[PDB]
Amino acid sequence: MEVIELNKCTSGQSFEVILKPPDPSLEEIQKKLEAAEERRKYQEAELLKHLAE
Amino acid sequence: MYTFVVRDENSSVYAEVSRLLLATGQWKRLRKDNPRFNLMLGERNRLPFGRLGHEPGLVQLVNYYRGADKLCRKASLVKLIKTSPELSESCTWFPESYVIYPDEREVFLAAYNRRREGGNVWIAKSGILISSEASELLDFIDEQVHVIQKYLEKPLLLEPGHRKFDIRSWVLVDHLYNIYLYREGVLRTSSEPYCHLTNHCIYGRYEEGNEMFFEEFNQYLMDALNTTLENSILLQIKHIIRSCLMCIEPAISTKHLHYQSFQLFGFDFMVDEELKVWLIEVNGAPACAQKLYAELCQGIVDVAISSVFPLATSIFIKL
Amino acid sequence: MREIVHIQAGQCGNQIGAKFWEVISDEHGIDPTGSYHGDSDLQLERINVYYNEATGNKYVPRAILVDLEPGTMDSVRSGPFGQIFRPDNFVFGQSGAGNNWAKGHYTEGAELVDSVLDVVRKESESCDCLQGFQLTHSLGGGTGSGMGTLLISKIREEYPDRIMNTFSVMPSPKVSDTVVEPYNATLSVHQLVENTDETYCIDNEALYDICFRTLKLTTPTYGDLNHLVSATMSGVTTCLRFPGQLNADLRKLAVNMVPFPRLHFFMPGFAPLTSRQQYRALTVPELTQQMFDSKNMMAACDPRHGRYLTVAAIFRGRMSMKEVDEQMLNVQNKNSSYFVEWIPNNVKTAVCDIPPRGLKMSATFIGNSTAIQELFKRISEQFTAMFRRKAFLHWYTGEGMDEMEFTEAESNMNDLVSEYQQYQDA
Amino acid sequence: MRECISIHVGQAGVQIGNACWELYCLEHGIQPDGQMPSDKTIGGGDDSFNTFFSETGAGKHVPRAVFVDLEPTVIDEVRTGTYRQLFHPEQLITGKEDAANNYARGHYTIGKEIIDLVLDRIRKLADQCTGLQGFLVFHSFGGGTGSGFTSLLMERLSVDYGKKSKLEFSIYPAPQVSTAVVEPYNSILTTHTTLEHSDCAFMVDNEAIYDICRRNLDIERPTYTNLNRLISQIVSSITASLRFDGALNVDLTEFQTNLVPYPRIHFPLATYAPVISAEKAYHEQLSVAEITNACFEPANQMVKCDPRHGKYMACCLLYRGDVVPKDVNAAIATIKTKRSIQFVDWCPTGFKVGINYQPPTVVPGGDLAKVQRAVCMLSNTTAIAEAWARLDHKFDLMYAKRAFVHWYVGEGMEEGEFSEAREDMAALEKDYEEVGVDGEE
Ligand SMILES: CC(=O)O[C@@]12CO[C@@H]1C[C@H](O)[C@@]1(C)C(=O)[C@H](O)C3=C(C)[C@@H](OC(=O)[C@H](O)[C@@H](NC(=O)CBr)c4ccccc4)C[C@@](O)([C@@H](OC(=O)c4ccccc4)[C@H]21)C3(C)C
Ligand SMILES: Nc1nc2c(ncn2[C@@H]2O[C@H](COP(=O)(O)OP(=O)(O)OP(=O)(O)O)[C@@H](O)[C@H]2O)c(=O)[nH]1
Ligand SMILES: Nc1nc2c(ncn2[C@@H]2O[C@H](COP(=O)(O)OP(=O)(O)O)[C@@H](O)[C@H]2O)c(=O)[nH]1
Ligand SMILES: [Ca+2]
Ligand SMILES: [Mg+2]
Ligand SMILES: [Mg+2]
Ligand SMILES: [Mg+2]
Repeated sequence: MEVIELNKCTSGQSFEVILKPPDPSLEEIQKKLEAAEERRKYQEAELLKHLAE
Repeated sequence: MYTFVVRDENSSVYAEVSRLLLATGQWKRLRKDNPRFNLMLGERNRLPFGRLGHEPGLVQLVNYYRGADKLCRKASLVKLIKTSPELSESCTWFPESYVIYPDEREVFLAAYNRRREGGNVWIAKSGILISSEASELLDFIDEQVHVIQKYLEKPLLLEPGHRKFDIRSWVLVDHLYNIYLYREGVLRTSSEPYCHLTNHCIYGRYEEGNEMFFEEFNQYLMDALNTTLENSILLQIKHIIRSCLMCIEPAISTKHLHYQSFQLFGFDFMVDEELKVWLIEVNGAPACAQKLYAELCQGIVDVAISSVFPLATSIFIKL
Repeated sequence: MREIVHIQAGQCGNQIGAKFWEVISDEHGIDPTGSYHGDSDLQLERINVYYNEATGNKYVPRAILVDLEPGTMDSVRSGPFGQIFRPDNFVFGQSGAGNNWAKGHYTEGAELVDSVLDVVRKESESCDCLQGFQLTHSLGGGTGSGMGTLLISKIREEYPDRIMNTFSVMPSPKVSDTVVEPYNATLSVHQLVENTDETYCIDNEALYDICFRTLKLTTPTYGDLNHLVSATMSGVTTCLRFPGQLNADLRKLAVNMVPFPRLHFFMPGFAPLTSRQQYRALTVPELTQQMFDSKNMMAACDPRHGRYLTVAAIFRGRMSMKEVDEQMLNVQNKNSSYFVEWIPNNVKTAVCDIPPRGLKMSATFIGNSTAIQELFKRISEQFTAMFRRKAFLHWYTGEGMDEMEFTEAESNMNDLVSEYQQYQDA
Repeated sequence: MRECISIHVGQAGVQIGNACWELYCLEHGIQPDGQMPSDKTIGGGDDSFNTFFSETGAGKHVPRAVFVDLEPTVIDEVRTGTYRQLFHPEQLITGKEDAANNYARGHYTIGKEIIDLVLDRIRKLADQCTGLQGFLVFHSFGGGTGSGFTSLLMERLSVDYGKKSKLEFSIYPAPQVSTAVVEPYNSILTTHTTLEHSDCAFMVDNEAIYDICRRNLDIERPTYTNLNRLISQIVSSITASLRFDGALNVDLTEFQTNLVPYPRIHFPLATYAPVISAEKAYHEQLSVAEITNACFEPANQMVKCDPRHGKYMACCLLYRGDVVPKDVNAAIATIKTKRSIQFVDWCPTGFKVGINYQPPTVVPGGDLAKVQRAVCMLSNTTAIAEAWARLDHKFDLMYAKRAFVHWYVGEGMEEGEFSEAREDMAALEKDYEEVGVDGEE
C-alpha cells in the first residue's frame, strides 16, 4: 500500500492509494427529424383521405 | 398465500419440495416466467440473479447461492483452496492438486518427480484416467481445463469384500448462513475387490444398491475397528464443511442483500486406512438417496423455506 | 391549461351528462348559478379542464348538449343545475331520431351536425391548449348512437391530433326500449373502434344487476342507473380534475391503457356499493376487494374469463398510502393468473385526497380486460338473430342504407372479438 | 476557472435541479435573492464557485442553468419558489403540451419544434463563459421529455459544442413511483441515442432512493421531495470538486479520465453514507472506517446490484467533513482484507481519494440529519449491468407482442429504431460481460 499525489489546500486534500498494479452532422440529424415528420404527414393524409371517403 | 416458480424440471430434490409446498394449502405455483413470486427454484445454469429482489412488496427467495460455483467446480475449488489464507496450500484434508490447461503444469512435475525419485499415482478429471507416471496424464487432457489430483492409494476397505467407498454428506445453508448437516449420509460402496470408482452410476452384493447408510456403517466401525462414526470420521467431516463454507461466506452471503438465498450441497469424502477424511468434491445440484428423499426434502421446507415464509426433533446438525 | 370539451348527445347521453355535471360541480364547489363557494384551493387548481371562467368569476361548463328532439334538453334546462350551462351550447332539432341509427347518422343527424361543430369550434378557439373531447351517449338509440358517432367522425377530421374519449352505454335486452338496439349498437361499435382512443363500456345490464342485487333496489329506474354512472364518471376523471402524477391528462392515460389501437374499451368499477349499515366506516382492504370484484364492475363481463392488459385504480379520501400499496400488491400477486405477463407493472395506482361528497373513502376501477369480448359477443349474437331474417331492416333501408353496410358492421365486430381472443391466449 | 452549464429536462430533471441549486446556495452562503456576502469581488471573479454561478453588477449570483420542460406546471413552481429571484426568465423554457410518456413525441414531434429555442438560450449562457468546459444534464429515463428530448439535445450539443464534455444524472425507472408502463421502452430508446454523446452518466434508481428513504429516514411513503433531497446530496457530493478548491475531479474531463477507461462503459455506481434520520435526537457519529465500510453495502448504492460478482475498473472516494488521510488508509486496508474487491487485470487496484473539510450541508427542516463526516464512492463496476439486464428484459416482454409500439410509430418513428436500440443494449451487456466475467450428482 502506497500514498501518491498528496495535494493539500485550506478546504481539504486529495491523494491516491495503490494496492496492486496490473458523430452525426447537423444535416444528418435534420434528415432524420424531417423523415419522421414526413411519415406523420403521410399518415395524417391517409386518415383525411379515409374520412373523405 | 405464498407463490413460487419452478425453473429446473430435472431436479428430483425440488420436484419433491414443490409437491410438498403444494400440499400445505398455502403455496401456489406460478408459470415459470411469472416474476411475482416469493420463491424461485431456479435453473442450474445462468440463473438470472440480477432480476431478483426488484418486485415491490415481495420478499423473494432463491434456492441457489450466487457465487457458490467457485466451490462446486473442480478447477475453481483447487484454486480457492490454494489461494485463500483461510484454507492455505498447507491444507491437510484436501489431496494435492494442480490446475493445468491443455497454468501449474511445471509445478506439478516438480512435485511428481520429487516423490518418484524418493508411490505417486494421480487422477485426472474435470472422463477419468488414473496413471502411474506423469507423461500419460498430460496426453489424455489435450484430447477443457482439467485437474491432476493425488490418488488415495491406501483407502479404508470394508469387510467382507475388501472394497472401496466414498461418503456423501448433504449440507443445507439457509438465508442466515446457518450451516445444517443432514444427520443421514450415504456410503456409495464399490462391489468389487480393490473397483477404483465408487460412483453409483458405475451390484447389490453386500447392500441394496451399493448404498450403506450411517447406522450400518457405524455398527461396522464398532465391531471391526472399535470406534464410532462420530469420533473417527464425522468430526473431520463437520470440520471440512465449516472450513469450506465459512471461507466463501463474505463472497456469497445475502444478509444485507435485496434478495435471499439458500442452497443444498453435496460433499463427497474419502477415508484412508488411518481413518483420515479427505475432501473429494463439492456438488451444487446434488441428488438424494431414495429412502432419504422424504425426510430431507421436508427438512428443506422447514428450515430454508418456512423460516422466511411461515405457515399457519431436528434432522440437521447445526454447525 | 389543458382543456377538455364535453359533448352529451341524445336522451341517455344528456341525462347521464347532466348528473355528471351536477356531481363534479359539487366537488369543485360550483353552485347551480356558476359561483364558486368551496373552502379548498384544490377545487380550483385544475378547474379550467372542464369549466370556462366568465365575467364575475363565474365558471361555465365546457359542455355542448345535442339532441334531435327538445324533450330531454328541456328537462335538463329545467333541472337542478340547468342554469349553469351556456344557453348557446344547446343544439337541438325537432324531428327526433326514432331509435334509428340511420336517422341519427345519415338523414336527420346530418342536417344538425354542422350546427354542433360550430359550437365545438367556438369552445375550442377559447382553449389555451385543448387536449381532447369526451362524449356521453348510448349506443342503443338513434341520436347518441347514430349522430354521436357522426359527430366523432367529423371532430376527428377537424382535430385529428386530439384525444377522443367516450362514455358509451351498451344496450341490454333486460333494460331495453326497442328491439333494434343490437342493430344500432353494432353500427356504432365499429365507429368507436376506428375513431376513439378510450371508451368506457357501461352495460345497462350490469347497472341493473348492481341496483337490484347489491343496492337491493327492487324496481330500479333509469335515474337509479344514472346515479351509478355519474359516480363512476366522477371517479374515472378524478386524475384529470385534481392535481396528480398518474394519468394526469387524456393522452397519458391512453399511452398507459391502450397497448393496441383497436383494443381501447374499458370496464369501469366503483366501490363501495352498499344498500341502506351505510354509516359503517370502510377500510382499505374492503375497498380493494370490492373494487376488483365482478359485482362492482359495469360491463357485465367476468374478468376471470379473460386477462387484464392494463389496470388503473384511483383511491379517493384520507387513507394510508402504505396500506393502499399493500392491498393493491396483495390482490395483484394473489391473482397473477389474470394479468398478462408480457406487460410488466400493468397495474397503476393513484390517490386523491378529496373524497366524494358523501363518502370518507372510495375507489374507482378502470380495466382493459380481454373479457370485454363477452360484451361484443352478446351484441353480435343478438344482431345475427334478427339479421338472418332481415327483421326490422326496413326502418334502415327507408333511410337509404343498404344491407351490405350491416354485413360489414357484423364482420367488423366479429373481427374485434377475434382480436381480443388472440391476446387472451397469449 | 472554467464554467459548467447545467441543463434540466422534464419533470424529474427540473425538480431535481431545483433541489440541487437550493443545496448549492446553502453550501456557498448564497441567499434566495442571489446575494452572497462572502464574495468580496462584487460583479465578477474567477473563484471555484463561479464555475456554477455568474455574477451581476448588483451582486446577484445567478446559476449557469437552463430549465426546459414541454409543459409549464413544473417550471412554474421554479418561477414562484423560494429561489425564484435566482433565475431570470430566459433560463426557464416551457411548452404547452408534454410528450405524454412517449419518447417519439419528445424526440421527433415536439422536440423538433423547440430544440432551436433551447439551443438559443443555452448559447446565451455559453457566450457568458470565458472557458466553458461542458454540460451537466439532468433527466429521467422514463418520461417522454426526459428521454426523448434529452437524446435530441445531446445530439445537437455534440454538434454545436464538439469539444465540450457532457455528464448525465439519469433517473432509472422504478415501478413503485413510476407513472407509465412504457418506461422500459423510453429508457432503451434514449440510452441508444445518447450513448455516443455522453462521456459519463450517473444513474440513480428510484427504487434504491425509495428504500433508503424508508429504511434510513423512517419515511413510510417517500415523496418526490424526499427522494430529491437525498438525490441532491449525492449530486452535491459529485459536483463539489468543481465548486470548491481541490485537486481531484477539478474539471469535467477528469471525471472521464478517473472513472471511464472504456468510452461506452461510462456508468459509474454511486454509493453514499451515512444517511441518518433527523427525527432522532442523538445519533452515534460513524467513523471514517464505518462510513467507508458502508460504501460496499448494496443497501447504500444508488443502483441495487452486487459488486462482489463484478469487476472494478476505477474507484473514487469523495469525503466531506472531519476526515484525515491517515484514517482513510487504515479503513481501506481493513476493508480490502474482508471484502470482495476485484479489479480488472489492466487497471490498478487502488482508490483516488478526495477530502473536503466542510461537512455536508442539510436543508433546514429536511429529513437528513447533520453529520460530522460523509462519503460518496464513485466506482465503475460491471455489476451495474444488472440494471441494464432488468431493463432489457422488460423491453423484450412488451416488444415481443409489439405492445404500445403504435404510439411511437404514430409520432413518426419507425419500428426498426426499437430493434436497433435493443441490439445496441445487447452489445452493451456483452461489453460488460467481457470485461468483468472470469445436475443429479
Ligand atoms: C355513490 C354512492 O355513495 O352510493 C352509495 C350506494 O353505495 C354507496 C354507499 C353509500 O354509503 C350510500 C349507501 C349512502 O348511504 C350515503 O349516505 C349516500 C351517499 C354517499 C350518496 O352519494 C353522495 O352523496 C356522493 O358524495 C356522490 N354524489 C352523489 O351520489 C349525488 Br346524490 C358521489 C359519489 C362518487 C363520486 C362523486 C360524488 C348516494 C346515496 O344515495 C347512496 O347511493 C344510492 O342510494 C344509490 C342508488 C342508486 C345508484 C347509485 C347510488 C350511497 C346516499 C344514501 C345519499
Ligand atoms: N427522483 C425523482 N424522480 C422523478 C421525479 N419526477 C418524475 N420522476 C420519475 O421520472 C419518470 C417520469 O418521467 P418525467 O420526468 O416525470 O416525465 P417528463 O420528462 O416530464 O416527460 P413527459 O411528462 O412525458 O413530457 C418516472 O419514473 C418518475 O418516477 C422527481 O421529482 N424525482
Ligand atoms: N343508463 C341509462 N340508459 C338509458 C337512459 N335513457 C335511455 N337509455 C338507454 O339508451 C338506449 C336508448 O337510447 P336513447 O338515448 O334513448 O336514444 P337517443 O335519444 O335517440 O340517443 C336504450 O338502451 C336505453 O336502455 C338513461 O337515462 N340511463
Ligand atoms: Ca466574485
Ligand atoms: Mg329513448
Ligand atoms: Mg412531464
Ligand atoms: Mg460431481
